[PDB]
Amino acid sequence: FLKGLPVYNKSNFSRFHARRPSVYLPTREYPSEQIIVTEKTNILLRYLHQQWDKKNA
Amino acid sequence: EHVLKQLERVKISGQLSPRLFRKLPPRVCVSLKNIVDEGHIFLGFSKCGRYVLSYTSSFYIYHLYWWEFNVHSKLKLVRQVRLFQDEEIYSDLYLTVCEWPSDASKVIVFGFNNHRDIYVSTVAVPPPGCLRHGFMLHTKYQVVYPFPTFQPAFQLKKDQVVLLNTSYSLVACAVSVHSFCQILYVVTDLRGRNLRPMRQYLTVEQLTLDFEYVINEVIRHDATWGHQFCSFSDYDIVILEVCPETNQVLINIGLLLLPKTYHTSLKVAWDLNTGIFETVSVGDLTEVVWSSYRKSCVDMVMKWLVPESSGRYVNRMTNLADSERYTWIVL
Amino acid sequence: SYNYVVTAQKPTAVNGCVTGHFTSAEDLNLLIAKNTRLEIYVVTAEGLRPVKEVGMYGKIAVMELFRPKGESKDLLFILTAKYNACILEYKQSGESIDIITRAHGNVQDRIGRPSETGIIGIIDPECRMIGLRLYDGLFKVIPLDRDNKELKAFNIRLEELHVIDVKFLYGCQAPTICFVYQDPQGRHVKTYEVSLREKEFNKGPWKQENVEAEASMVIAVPEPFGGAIIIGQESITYHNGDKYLAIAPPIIKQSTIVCHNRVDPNGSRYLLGDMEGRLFMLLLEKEEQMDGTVTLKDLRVELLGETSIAECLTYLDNGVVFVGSRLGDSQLVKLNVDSNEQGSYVVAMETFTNLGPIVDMCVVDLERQGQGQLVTCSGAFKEGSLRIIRNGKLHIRTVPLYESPRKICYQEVSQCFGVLSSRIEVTALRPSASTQALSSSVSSSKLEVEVHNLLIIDQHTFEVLHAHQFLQNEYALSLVSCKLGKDPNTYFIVGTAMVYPEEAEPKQGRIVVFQYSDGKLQTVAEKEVKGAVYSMVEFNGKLLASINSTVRLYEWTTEKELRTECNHYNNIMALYLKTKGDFILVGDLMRSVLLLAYKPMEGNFEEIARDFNPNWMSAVEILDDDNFLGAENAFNLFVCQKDSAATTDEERQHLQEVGLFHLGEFVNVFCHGSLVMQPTQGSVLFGTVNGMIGLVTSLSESWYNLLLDMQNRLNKVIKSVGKIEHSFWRSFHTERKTEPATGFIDGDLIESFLDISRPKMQEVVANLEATADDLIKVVEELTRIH
Ligand SMILES: CNC(=O)C1CCN(C(=O)c2oc(S(=O)(=O)Nc3ccc(Cl)c4c(Cl)c[nH]c34)cc2C)CC1
Repeated sequence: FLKGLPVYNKSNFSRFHARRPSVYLPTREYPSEQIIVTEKTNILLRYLHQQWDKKNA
Repeated sequence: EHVLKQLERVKISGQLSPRLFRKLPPRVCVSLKNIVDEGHIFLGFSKCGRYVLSYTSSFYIYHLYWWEFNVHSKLKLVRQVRLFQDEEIYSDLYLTVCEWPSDASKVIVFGFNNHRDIYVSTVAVPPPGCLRHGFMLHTKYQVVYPFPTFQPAFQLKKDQVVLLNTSYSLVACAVSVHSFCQILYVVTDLRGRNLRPMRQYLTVEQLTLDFEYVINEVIRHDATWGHQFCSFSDYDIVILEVCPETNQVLINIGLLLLPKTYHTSLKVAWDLNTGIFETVSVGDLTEVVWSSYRKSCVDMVMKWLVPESSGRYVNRMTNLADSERYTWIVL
Repeated sequence: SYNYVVTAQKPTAVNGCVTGHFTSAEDLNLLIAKNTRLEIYVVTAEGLRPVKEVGMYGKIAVMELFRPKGESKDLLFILTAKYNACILEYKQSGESIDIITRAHGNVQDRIGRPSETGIIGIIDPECRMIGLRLYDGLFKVIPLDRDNKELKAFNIRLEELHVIDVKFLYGCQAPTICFVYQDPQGRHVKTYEVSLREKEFNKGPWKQENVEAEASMVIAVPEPFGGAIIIGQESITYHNGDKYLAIAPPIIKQSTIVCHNRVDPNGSRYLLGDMEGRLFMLLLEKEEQMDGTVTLKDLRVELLGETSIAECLTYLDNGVVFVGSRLGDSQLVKLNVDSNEQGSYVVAMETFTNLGPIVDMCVVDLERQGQGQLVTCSGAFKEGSLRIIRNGKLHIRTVPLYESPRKICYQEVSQCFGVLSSRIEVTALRPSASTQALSSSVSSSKLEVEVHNLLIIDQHTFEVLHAHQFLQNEYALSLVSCKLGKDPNTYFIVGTAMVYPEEAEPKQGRIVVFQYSDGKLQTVAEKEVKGAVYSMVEFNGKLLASINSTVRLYEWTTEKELRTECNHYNNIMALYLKTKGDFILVGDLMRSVLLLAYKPMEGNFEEIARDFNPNWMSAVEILDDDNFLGAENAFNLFVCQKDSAATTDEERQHLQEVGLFHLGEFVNVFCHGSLVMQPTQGSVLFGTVNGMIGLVTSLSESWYNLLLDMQNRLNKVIKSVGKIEHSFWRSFHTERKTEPATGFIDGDLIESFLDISRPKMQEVVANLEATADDLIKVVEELTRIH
């Protein structure tokens, strides 16, 4: 179990021995870059439609 | 692993669900000896677990009653209905009641007695405690000798629409009290309060589909063998899956179209919102039978079955145990 | 009735655990979800430093950090318990903190059964898509293409129907998922190659292989090793292509592994946490293949040491690892290259106070002056402690017990806190407060294994004066201290039950009355009862002890023995008892709540009213003679009031729910009291499993209407991270149905007022005139209660 553990910053935690964060309440808002929408169509219907479309071609 | 350990584990975990309690035996039982009517035939507990259904079937009258239930106290009836009005029944008959997945304002009872007839009537449930509007519709549809399949789960999967397959159509009657569902874009009588008023106010859509017309249109406008096999002899239609999210239904249709007789299958997706829309989704071939089609359809639906939450499901009772509340009544 | 919910102490139990460069591309950050309290930290030379703490309108269930191509810093995908998936980014302009939502939208299906193991969320290593497991048989997949304006999530049927853990493998041309599901034969491992163009699964590589019976989690090793590691009780197996490695060391056998983390970026070292707070380092040994690649020759595990019971580990730079604890205080333990003389490679550095599961509590005023402080029972197994939560920010005195505390009830005559607790014995694993005491006694009744014992704690210094041990195989269920009948003294009544492996339900119990004389506790009398005494409460001087599915009233006779008076068998499981005056409130486990009454004229129980709705109650409190509050397993609060206005026998015996609220936490106990020095008429304290402590206060009709209007106006002027509507967040939600919250004013939202900008405050009351000073005054008055 020897150790050569990673060091991302050689100085981090070097002065440990020589308070909850302030709450964030936003007043302004920017338009959402995108929207997430679930697919309501039944997967069985999608499967059968795909099969029929493949057959038609 | 005992029940006390489960409670201790819940107190800290914060996760308490009925599933984790399945292992333990029932919590409350009943002898059903003293707490019984007198010729009642109990049908089972309610979805809410607050009533117990039953009927008598004394021509036949076929009364049905509710039964408020208590662990130790005797059952107290709440309601009494006819459920078969103006119908002189000269057959034994078979009753099976089932409630809607989400809506809990009514239940649908079915009757099963060369051509057959079926009695289906909805009955409003007692008010929890408007409190005045309670109704019960009646209707009869006769089926052809090749009697159609019967499957409550998909028939009542819609929140307020029940799909009736009459062997010539797939009428889907929707009833609400209070704005459109059938074409939002079978004769039914009115009852309730021992009166038959003219139809807050109730509603009846009764949107129909023509099987013969749909099949004729599909074969005319599809199918590889459009140059042969004109017309058909008989067919059977079974519902594969109903999609309340977008109001669509899947139906599997088998035919026996013909000096060349062969059996063929088909499928169509009917969209409730836009009425009669036979959007074909499969075309089979005629080969040199009904039971085989039923077996194939049941296997196909089973293969694609997705489990549904215990919150929504079409409970079916016919003739007791309440799994959710771990209640049991022994006959 | 109209009530007002406010949070006295925010939740302190860690639920989510992630690390990554979020605030900026050049600073390490540590994010902790807790319960609906997301906190952002940054690693610095002095140590972890707070940055911001956004309160999401939902229970954080999934947190993942991912950096799609062409992004300077990582994004944050968050899915609430109410299915509110939304990707967030942290953009700061100078000294202004801003957290925009990349994307947002509900992902609830409404036609699926929630999975037994809970919500699982993963993201492709290449960020090609986001995988969600929410229901049995369905695996929602969200494409991440940032070209169009819509993210069309689509479900793919899962034939397994019993999947437990799902992970995205590494170094595959196409996004594949490796998961462990369960079948009647046993558990198995299977792989699917997900396709977004075809929206269907594909036959994955290294076809399914059977796995151990207790396989519980899957870890996706990165390159150059690749493959997956399945961790199960007394079994660790690594599967990759033809190669298959397994190891079952003895050390792991003691306890199960519940959490994992990756130390080396190449996956050469992992940290595993056990239920007993053991820290294991998992090693992968590689060899130089003929071609010149890495093959993971062998596997091996080591015991680093012991830490607080972990729900998560997250390794930080310089060897220090943060231990996210749910049943105890979190830690910042650091690993040491050289072992300790005792044989521990891990030494703690800092401890974060965690109120943990608030199993039971009771306010006391031992300091006089009409000032009360909360005494609770935190911790689960070895973090069990009593937290003396006073009021200053709250100063908390943690008294470690090293054993699970069950109940607590303070007795004033002897000035001692009678407390139930249970340890685990094989004999004694570790020294516990029970093991060492000034005096100790063991039950002498003639009527691993857990030992239960009702031990008393001093009120001043909290040294355990005496530790009474119960009969073997006997469980301590409920505890009460009160005066009975005509006796001048006070007894310590404790309800206990007997457990045997043969039976799955209790069949024998005990009701023992204790008296703490001088420095010893003796048994004056005892009663044997068929069943388990779930709960007990003094009722008009009679012990209203509840047995399994029954309730009883006991009279303390002159012979100093308990004699039953009347019973009420119409119950499924009577687990909660709250009494006001001559009224009784029985909170059934699966039968919502019922109200009873005792008639002195007839001396018999007469059921009066009952709530017919189906609910799984966790605690019940009687706010007043009419309004009865209750909390259910779905993390919602509801108050039902007895209705006498309607002149109907059926209506009279009907309890209508006139209040609904989605608290968002599992409430364990209610107790009457307040923390402030002795508009709202009464206050009720409740403790949750997440350690949150809140107040519920009644409001007059006019004040409730005013506050409801103020909150509705405020919703417009306050933006929510993730774009989640407050009405939807607080709307009562459960599997059966979901309805908007009514009769409950979210005090947390109201308190936000008087903290928003002055123009915002004016816009809230722009046309109400009330100006702004009046609103500030009323908000400060409401705040002063807690
Ligand atoms: C007669 N075979 C059975 O009963 C088997 C197979 C069907 N089954 C289900 O799992 C199930 O049934 C429904 S249903 O719509 O209420 N009934 C129903 C649906 C579909 C078909 Cl194809 C048929 C046929 Cl054919 C007769 N009944 C059908 C819903 C579900 C989840 C019960 C066990």
